[PDB]
Amino acid sequence: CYFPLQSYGFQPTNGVGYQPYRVVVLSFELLPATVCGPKKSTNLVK
Amino acid sequence: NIDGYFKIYSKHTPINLVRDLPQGFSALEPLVDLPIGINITRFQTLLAL
Repeated sequence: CYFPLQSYGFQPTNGVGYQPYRVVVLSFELLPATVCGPKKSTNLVK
Repeated sequence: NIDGYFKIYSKHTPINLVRDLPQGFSALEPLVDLPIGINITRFQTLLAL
């Protein structure tokens, strides 16, 4: 019976392979599109 | 509840009668078209005793 989870134990002298790496996964879901891109919109003249 | 939206149109006004809903005109603007897109057949109300 062994613990399920281990610790990386990161140190400042980490190697490029072992160095810590933040991750962010962005999945887009659509089925009213609510989040859109930088609505670039223009300047109104008349 | 349409197009995958829930559709709530509304208004706020008074009345001065005893036991009825009135006559007299008005209109209901929208409240929200909600991004739920579910199937519904019936419901119930909620009210605080």
